[PDB]
Amino acid sequence: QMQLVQSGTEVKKPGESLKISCKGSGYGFITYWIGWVRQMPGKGLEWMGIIYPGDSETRYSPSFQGQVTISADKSINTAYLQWSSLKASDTAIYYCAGGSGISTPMDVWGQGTTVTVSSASTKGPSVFPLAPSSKSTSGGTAALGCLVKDYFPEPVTVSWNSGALTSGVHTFPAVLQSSGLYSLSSVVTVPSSSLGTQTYICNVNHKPSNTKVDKKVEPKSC
Amino acid sequence: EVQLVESGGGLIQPGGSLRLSCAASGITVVRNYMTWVRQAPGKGLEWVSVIYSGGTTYYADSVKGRFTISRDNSKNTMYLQMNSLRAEDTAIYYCARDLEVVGAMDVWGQGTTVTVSSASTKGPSVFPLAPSSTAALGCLVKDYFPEPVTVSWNSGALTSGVHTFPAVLQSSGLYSLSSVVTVPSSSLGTQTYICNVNHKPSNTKVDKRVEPKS
Amino acid sequence: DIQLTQSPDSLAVSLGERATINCKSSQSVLYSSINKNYLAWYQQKPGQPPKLLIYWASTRESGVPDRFSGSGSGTDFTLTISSLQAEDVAVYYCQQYYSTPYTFGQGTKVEIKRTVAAPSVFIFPPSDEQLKSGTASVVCLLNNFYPREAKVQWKVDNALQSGNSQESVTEQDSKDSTYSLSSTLTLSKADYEKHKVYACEVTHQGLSSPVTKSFNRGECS
Amino acid sequence: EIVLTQSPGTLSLSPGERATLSCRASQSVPSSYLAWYQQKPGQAPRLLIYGASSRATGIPDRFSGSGSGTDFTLTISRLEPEDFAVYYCQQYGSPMYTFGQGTKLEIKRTVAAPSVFIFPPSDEQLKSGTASVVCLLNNFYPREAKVQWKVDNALQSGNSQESVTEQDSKDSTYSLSSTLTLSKADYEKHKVYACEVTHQGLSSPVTKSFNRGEC
Amino acid sequence: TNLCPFGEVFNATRFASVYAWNRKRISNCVADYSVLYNSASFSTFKCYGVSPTKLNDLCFTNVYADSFVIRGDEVRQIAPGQTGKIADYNYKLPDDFTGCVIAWNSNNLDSKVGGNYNYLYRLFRKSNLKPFERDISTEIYQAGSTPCNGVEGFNCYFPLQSYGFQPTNGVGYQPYRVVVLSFELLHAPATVCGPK
Ligand SMILES: *[C@@H]1O[C@H](CO[C@@H]2O[C@@H](C)[C@@H](O)[C@@H](O)[C@@H]2O)[C@@H](O[C@@H]2O[C@H](CO)[C@@H](O[C@@H]3O[C@H](CO)[C@@H](O)[C@H](O[C@H]4O[C@H](CO)[C@@H](O)[C@H](O)[C@@H]4O)[C@@H]3O)[C@H](O)[C@H]2NC(C)=O)[C@H](O)[C@H]1NC(C)=O
Repeated sequence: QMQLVQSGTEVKKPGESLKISCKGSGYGFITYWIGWVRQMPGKGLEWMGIIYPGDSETRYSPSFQGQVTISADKSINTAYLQWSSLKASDTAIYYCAGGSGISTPMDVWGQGTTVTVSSASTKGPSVFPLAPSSKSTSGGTAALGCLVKDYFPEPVTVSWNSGALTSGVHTFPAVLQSSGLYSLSSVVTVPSSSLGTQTYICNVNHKPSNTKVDKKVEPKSC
Repeated sequence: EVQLVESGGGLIQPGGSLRLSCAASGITVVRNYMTWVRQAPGKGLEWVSVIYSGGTTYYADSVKGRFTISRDNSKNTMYLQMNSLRAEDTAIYYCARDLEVVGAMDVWGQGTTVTVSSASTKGPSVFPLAPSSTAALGCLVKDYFPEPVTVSWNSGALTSGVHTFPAVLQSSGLYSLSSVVTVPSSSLGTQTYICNVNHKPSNTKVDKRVEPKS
Repeated sequence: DIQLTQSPDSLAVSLGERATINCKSSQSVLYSSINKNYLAWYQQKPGQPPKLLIYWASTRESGVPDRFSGSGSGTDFTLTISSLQAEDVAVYYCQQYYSTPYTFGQGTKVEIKRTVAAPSVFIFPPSDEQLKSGTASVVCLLNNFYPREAKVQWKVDNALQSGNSQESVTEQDSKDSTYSLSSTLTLSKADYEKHKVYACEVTHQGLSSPVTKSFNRGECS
Repeated sequence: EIVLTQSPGTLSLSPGERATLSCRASQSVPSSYLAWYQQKPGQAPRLLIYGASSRATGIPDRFSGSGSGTDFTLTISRLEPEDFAVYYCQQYGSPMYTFGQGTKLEIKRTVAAPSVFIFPPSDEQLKSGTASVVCLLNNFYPREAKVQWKVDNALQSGNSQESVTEQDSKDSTYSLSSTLTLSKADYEKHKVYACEVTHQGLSSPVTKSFNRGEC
Repeated sequence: TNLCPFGEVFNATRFASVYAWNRKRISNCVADYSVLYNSASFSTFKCYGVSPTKLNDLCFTNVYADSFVIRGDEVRQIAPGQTGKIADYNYKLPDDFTGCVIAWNSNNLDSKVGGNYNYLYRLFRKSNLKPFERDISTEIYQAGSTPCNGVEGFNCYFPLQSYGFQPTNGVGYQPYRVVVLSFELLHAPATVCGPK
């Protein structure tokens, strides 16, 4: 039994070329046909094309003929998928799947390559707090959190108190604002008695911009 | 005998469509590998298509999707349907049978010409190249499209000492040709020289006489 | 060129009960030589790669649990989860591999059905740090509700806003099977300071009447 | 796609000498799947060698083929008149057949100077609006010759077209025709029209002229 | 309950020519297809219809192992829906093909220095072969309008020609040994199974 491993995350501007890869390790590889599946954000799976590495017999789906090019290199067990001109609409995650025959299910899958195409340039986030409300049930529970405002590209990792607190945390999925930059919100619900005794800190890590930011959240003093 | 006879071509506008014919005598095309081979003017030969005995066909890149090859045994003939005709398709087109490793392209057809051009058909104006003071004279055929024309002298009865140069296209778009013969200086007022130009695409028969001018 | 359709699109079914995910084809996909039909069922959890679960109509991949079964013939096929467990919640796709071009279904989003839970609604005004940049985001939070359907409507001095609101939803919480929604209203400091009463009106099944939590710009509330 | 290249492009020996026509492929092609054709002017290709070395039926014993791998040869042991023409090589290993560029074989003869003639435009043609001055170079060899037109001793360029005959089968010589074209208005502006011919057989350039108006 | 002769087919000393291709019916055996999928000898392994991994979990009525020799350029033509001298005149595969195609270079075995004239291929035929058809006809081909009556010459050609394999030819024009596995299943008893 063999497995498939694809290349890393890509971030390009509209119009640049790109050629992502998919290499197979393991025995029994000569028989494997390797296909490419595209998944746009939150939408379903679309089969683009398939190739056989041994002789590069390549069959495209009608939707992607002439839009991409699937190629192969049997000497290194690698299938390739490349674009001539990336469009902003090409932003998706691309899997390579492997079926051991031409009319065969894809048993072995790659891990996925997330490709983001945007005219935006790399930008670190700006973090703004969400202070707990003055009108809060002092006997019940309150909610607070952090607002990670404009960053590019994805993703950001958000923990609370350097990982010392996970229960009751909800980090929401990001939205892509009209300005081409991303926006995310992280929240935590806590007992109101701990508002004056425990300090709450969110830890935001954005590896692409090499930006680590800790923001202190406290009820607004007024 | 064993012959391949071609009809089909002539003059057609771009975007056009022709149908060429390879009629067959003492060779059955339903039974052979048959290929078509074109020669664009002045250049060399280019492969075009092949029909296998069982009907599997192959086509050259410059023609895929536009050319199509077909056969009728009842007339024993191979048709080739050309569509979306472009300039560069202008060629002389041969069909022939190959025998692959048993021999290749042993029987070849005469050739059917194809010109792809939007120009209108025009006849020649013939003009006299007058001798002066072994002499030389001739006729000039000018402003003719398409090609060819044929120049004879004295309705085919003068032959030695003629040269009838090939047509040059000119910036007009119209081809133009000279033709000369070298002639004994003494015999001028005695013998009378008529050059007989025939342009078939315009049904023009011109006869023009050449005489030394005063 | 072989259209393929799944049914239904959501299919919220409770813990331990049966889930019936249809799939309609458009061509008999029976290879007469082996008289087997060439349809596959895949499972993908969010962020994961699709794992192949069922090869052919009924054959089952190794390492998968005995509760998944495939059925059907001709052009109608079904995948049935007998005793649903939480560890199975995902989006399910069917794919034909009769011939190239391969085609998938639209997908069925399958979740755990639990009792109806109203959302805890909160509203936060923009921090003064963010107002120093130039724009203003008022955030409204809907915590731990079910089902996911919820309507957030922004009102600036009782004036209805449309075209300036973006929303996000959490994945189903593995502990309590609840969702959370966050809608962010982003507007210029000018447009922000022109009005006083900002309200977030939430409509959900668990709320007998719409619940609004508001604040007054500038006052400590 | 396999790509046959011939050498030499042009070549000229005399009758009876040996001719060695080459053909090298962009990929090794087996000797069995390669052919040599002959095409005379105005005709259509004649098959000469099927296989690298097999005479097609009717081909005289003087044509022979040889070679292997990516280098192939066609050889005429003794050249006879009817053997002067253009020869092509063709590969048939793939079904995508491909030809060579072709080798033109010409006859070598003694240097022969040209007989130069010049003709003025007819009055019939001047009535139309244009005037063609024709210069004739009959029965010379080799083909190389430079004709330069002079209108009142001013060299003309860009309004002169030339044509050359194939070698005449009797004497193996060429004939050249140069036509200088200009409007009747431009024709009547000048007086002396001349044709200056430079050739190897001419020790000094030979000029033939005339005056507008039989003057 | 005994082992399957796949070793007989692949490791055979001689291979038939394409036009007269050999077929072996494998039955009443249990076979390990793993030897085939995990082998480095093959240069081409194209299954059409079935995963050759996962195969050892099935059982079939009859499995047919066809075998012959073509030139390397022709191996792509051994496939459903294909056209060429080999697919139309020598060996054809059906569009609803359920099987696998294995090929490996053999220039060291099947290429004599002067030309191995024992390998042939049908170059002349007036009609394409139906799938799984086998033609061994040696009758002289009538290309012309004139009958030949058993005598070859002009328009009368021997219908088989020799590949003439020699070792200095390019990799494209070298002999490749080909095996074609075909899986059939009637509503009859299955006898070709796998391990365990
Ligand atoms: C066609 O023929 C090739 C080669 O033929 C070989 O030479 C012949 C003259 C004759 O003797 C044949 O017996 C011989 O195979 C075959 O390719 C060979 O295939 C065998 C298996 O069938 C291989 O044997 C393996 O050798 C390994 C290294 O020595 C060894 O590690 C292997 O597994 C062992 O270890 C595991 C550990 O758990 C144990 O479980 C096993 O039980 C086993 O002991 C295994 O023994 C040869 O190395 C191959 N040789 C070459 C050169 O490829 C081919 O199989 C055959 N094809 C058919 C269809 O018959």
